[PDB]
Amino acid sequence: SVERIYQKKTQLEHILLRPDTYIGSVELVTQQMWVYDEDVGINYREVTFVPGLYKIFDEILVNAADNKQRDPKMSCIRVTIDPENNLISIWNNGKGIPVVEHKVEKMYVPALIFGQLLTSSNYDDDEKKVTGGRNGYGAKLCNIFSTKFTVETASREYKKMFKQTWMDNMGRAGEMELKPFNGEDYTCITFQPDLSKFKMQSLDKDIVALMVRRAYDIAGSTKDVKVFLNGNKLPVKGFRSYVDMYLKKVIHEQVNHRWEVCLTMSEKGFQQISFVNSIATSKGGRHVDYVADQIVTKLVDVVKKKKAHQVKNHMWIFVNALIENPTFDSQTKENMTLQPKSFGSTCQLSEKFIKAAIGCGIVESILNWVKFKAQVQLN
Amino acid sequence: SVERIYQKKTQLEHILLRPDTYIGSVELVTQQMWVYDEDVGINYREVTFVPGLYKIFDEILVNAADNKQRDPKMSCIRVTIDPENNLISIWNNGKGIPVVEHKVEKMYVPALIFGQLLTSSNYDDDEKKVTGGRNGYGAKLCNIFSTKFTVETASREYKKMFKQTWMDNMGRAGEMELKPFNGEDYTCITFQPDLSKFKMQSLDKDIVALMVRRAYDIAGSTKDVKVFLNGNKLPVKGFRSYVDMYLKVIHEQVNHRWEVCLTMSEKGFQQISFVNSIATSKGGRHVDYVADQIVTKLVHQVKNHMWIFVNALIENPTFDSQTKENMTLQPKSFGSTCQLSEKFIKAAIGIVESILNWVKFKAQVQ
Ligand SMILES: Nc1ncnc2c1ncn2[C@@H]1O[C@H](COP(=O)(O)OP(=O)(O)O)[C@@H](O)[C@H]1O
Ligand SMILES: Nc1ncnc2c1ncn2[C@@H]1O[C@H](COP(=O)(O)OP(=O)(O)O)[C@@H](O)[C@H]1O
Ligand SMILES: [Mg+2]
Ligand SMILES: [Mg+2]
Repeated sequence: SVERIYQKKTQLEHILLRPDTYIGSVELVTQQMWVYDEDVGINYREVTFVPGLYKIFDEILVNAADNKQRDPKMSCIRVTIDPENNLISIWNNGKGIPVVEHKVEKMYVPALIFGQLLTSSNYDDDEKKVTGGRNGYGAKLCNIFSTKFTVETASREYKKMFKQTWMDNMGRAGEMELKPFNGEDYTCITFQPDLSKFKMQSLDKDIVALMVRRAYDIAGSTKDVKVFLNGNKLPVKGFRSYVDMYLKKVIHEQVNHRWEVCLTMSEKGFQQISFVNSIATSKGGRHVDYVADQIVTKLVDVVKKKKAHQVKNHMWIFVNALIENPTFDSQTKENMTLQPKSFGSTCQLSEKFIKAAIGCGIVESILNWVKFKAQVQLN
Repeated sequence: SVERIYQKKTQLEHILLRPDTYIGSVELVTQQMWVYDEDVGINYREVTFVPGLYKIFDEILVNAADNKQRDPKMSCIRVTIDPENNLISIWNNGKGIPVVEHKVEKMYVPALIFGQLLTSSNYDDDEKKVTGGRNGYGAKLCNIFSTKFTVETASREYKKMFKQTWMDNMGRAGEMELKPFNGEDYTCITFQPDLSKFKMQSLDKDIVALMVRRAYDIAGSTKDVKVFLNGNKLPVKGFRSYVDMYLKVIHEQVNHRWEVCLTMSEKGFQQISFVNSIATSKGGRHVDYVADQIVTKLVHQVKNHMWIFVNALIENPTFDSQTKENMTLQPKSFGSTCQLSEKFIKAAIGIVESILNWVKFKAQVQ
């Protein structure tokens, strides 16, 4: 009775019992957002989907992009989505995971970091890294919310390939397969999400449209990384070309190795599209405020010569950023809360960018509008 | 090298290493919100505070309120805030925690549920409870982020009193003290928050003003519970009187689980709400459920004239984040409904100002 009332849970039990604490809502939500629809392409519409499901997909995708930082020679990511077989796989090149036994934990590294909770190569903050990874949960969460989860990685350096399958919400695992290897390194994560945990029958149009858009995001946000979807190379060559998809006048600057900015006029209020370490910061954050307010200030002062949030409300801004040890207001990670002083870099836009921005069709809209309101009489 | 690169953490290490995942930001934020200032009382202003520090306080306060559901005879909560001694204590009456050894976990229950992670009496969802407690973290998180954390609880039923102190971020514990007991049951949690973890020198005005407001919220959101702050009874007798403090209005206690107040807003849509005594500052489906019901009867422009206050008891509530400012459970799974009476609805009809739309018989001319 005392023993029935007061309980202790294992870590694994707890995640399944309280999923929203780890992956966010396991219920449907409906909201407006950009997705990539088949035949139509990038568009803004109402979408109904489960955040938790999006999240576990996003964890594996971001992990692939994280590997770019670990190994700049990485050049490709391949994504496969198969609704009929309820099957998703995410492949990447560049250095594989060390296929070797961990001397402290007494298991092979891949099995450790995909099969045991609280495991990461990003737990040392002294190293100052710009990965999306930070907590050591992501890959495990995908595993816990999958009926089958397969890890395959190949390490030339250790001359071996590792392959292992987990099943039933990481409740059991198949035998670990090792083989000799000396090819080019790859990692492939293949999983079948547990749709009953998300109250879904299949990977419907909406969730797929989101997942597909993330592939495009990765193509846009990473450097010198080709992205394939299913089989086809995505026609996105860097951030500029990514931004072009959203448009049918645009100002651009690659400020430095960690910041890239595009700006155009908005007629629907302040808009932002942004990324931090290849994470989609859909609700913005201090990184967007940092760049935007810098532009706002300069444009307000030009307007003063002949109003602040009003200037900002005419802006559509696109930001790709690499931030050290980023922080977010929730799981979901839609809003990045780290202060600019801790970013690890600055982003001072060039005078050329600012000058082009003063043109751009913007200070003009505001001035015409303000001249107009002076002409209006209410009768 | 492999072993230095790829690391595994204990649960405890992880919480201290990645606190914001468990308690929210351990950095200052600045935002506008309602607080209770000394001499001035309830007011809306800019506030600078650390959310994580607010949370650990909140966890212990909500736990005290949760005990009401466990024991309806509970009548009192006493809160003590002492900035100088960096000392907070939260006392409640009603049934104490069973002072007895847990047969499976092989320790006394109070030590188990305040000293071990992932421990709760709210893990059975068949029981359909309306507590704020759900995850079995809260009390531990307060302990983990305190230099000293003391649990004292007294159970007539088991004829014993338990007392134990943890120290250094739950890194060590003192000896457990047991004594015979036959008085009236109480539980008192007394802690000193680890201010260095929150980069603070003391419990300043702002955080104290937040904490004090929560005391008032509890007085407002719980039923037949007197609340004391530093020895003074708070003058809040139920939700209506709580709402009045904001307004120096139409009301309905719809049922045992829903209470609603509505007035006009001139500042856009405003909401003040609670789910199981948790402060849902950013709202949720519970506020949408009540509000949209009102809106529909009179029709976003309507909604933007509303200032609504909602106190709800929800079964197994769910939230965006760890700050629990936004409650996400869908109305089908609430465990109750909240159909406002025709009287309320009628009193609500005295916002309707077709007056602005009418007067929008304007002519823009040059
Ligand atoms: N595609 C990949 N390539 C190389 N390493 C990977 C890949 N995916 C995951 N990892 C490694 O395994 C860990 C995955 O853990 P994850 O749970 O995603 O934690 P993190 O918060 O570190 O990203 C990482 O720390 C990383 O070292
Ligand atoms: N004031 C109290 N009176 C009685 N029991 C308490 C009190 N505070 C905490 N508890 C018990 O200890 C547990 C506290 O754990 P907590 O960490 O707050 O998780 P949760 O509240 O989610 O159950 C509760 O489940 C409850 O059984
Ligand atoms: Mg990761
Ligand atoms: Mg609690």
